[PDB]
Amino acid sequence: TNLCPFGEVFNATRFASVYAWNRKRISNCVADYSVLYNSASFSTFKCYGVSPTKLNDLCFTNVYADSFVIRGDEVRQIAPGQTGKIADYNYKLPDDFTGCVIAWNSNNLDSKVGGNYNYLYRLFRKSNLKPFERDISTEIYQAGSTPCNGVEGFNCYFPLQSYGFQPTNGVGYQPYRVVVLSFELLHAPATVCG
Amino acid sequence: QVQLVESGGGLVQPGGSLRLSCAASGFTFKNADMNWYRQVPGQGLEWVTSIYSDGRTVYADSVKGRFTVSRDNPKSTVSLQMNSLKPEDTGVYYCMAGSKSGHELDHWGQGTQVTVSS
Ligand SMILES: *[C@@H]1O[C@H](CO)[C@@H](O[C@@H]2O[C@H](CO)[C@@H](O)[C@H](O)[C@H]2NC(C)=O)[C@H](O)[C@H]1NC(C)=O
Repeated sequence: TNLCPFGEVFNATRFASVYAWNRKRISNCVADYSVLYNSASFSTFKCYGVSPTKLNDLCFTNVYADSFVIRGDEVRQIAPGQTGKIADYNYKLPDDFTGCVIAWNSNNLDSKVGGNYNYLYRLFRKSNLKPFERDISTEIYQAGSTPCNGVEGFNCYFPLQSYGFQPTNGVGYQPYRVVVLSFELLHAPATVCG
Repeated sequence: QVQLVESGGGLVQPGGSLRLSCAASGFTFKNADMNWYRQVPGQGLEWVTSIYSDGRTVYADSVKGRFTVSRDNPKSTVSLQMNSLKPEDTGVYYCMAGSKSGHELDHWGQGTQVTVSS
């Protein structure tokens, strides 16, 4: 019964927005990645630094599970060295990233008629994010040389933005649930095997 | 210039009632979706409720039966009747209008602080 809670992340009910992604650290348990492949519901299942076929035979110090929701057009930006609104302003992975990137379509769950305004994404930011940096600031972005004084208007836009997922949208704009597993290896003993 | 003017924050004891208002100017209000979000200092925005142009109202399960959204289309006003408040409802509330026009952006309000504690 010492199994790592995989269902608590993938089979979760709510998924955070990409600008305020949710991270759950997993340690001291048995990680069975074989049941992950036995689902076939994932559109993207790519790993970096390790081979996904040779998984379930490794050990790591800590395992961080970052879960959020973006659209299919932006799933390509969940990779080291990528650019775009998601990779620069919302969730940036390091170049020396050693983990796996899992994603699957959730149109029947994260999309309602008229627009699912529950999910947001940062659109404007004065600079890009660092690896594993989260920016939840709602400061009014100054688009031009005109100041804003915390009030929206001309050249002053709200930093966040909603997706408005609809079931009738294109496949690129439909919502996709992403779970980025980070495998940390330090000089400390490992706690996640199995 | 699209503007959203928020109003109706303030301090309230656990169990009080509030009525936040959103003043919309610069677009067709009768054909726009209006949404409410609250942000506790330290966390991201949480979707509170929404009311579409169809008049359909959708509420989060955390405020089910306690909040209510109004839509005064001639006045172009979004009213959020916040009733039976709890300390967990403390935070800055935002009303935003968005979408329907493609190359547009969701316009947001300036926010109103709401505090509930004793
Ligand atoms: C999320 O829950 C589903 C079921 O609600 C799990 O899917 C498997 O489904 C098969 C066939 O219906 C069952 O025989 C298995 O018992 C289910 N569980 C397995 C294989 O672990 C799904 O695995 C769950 N997701 C996670 C990450 O545990």
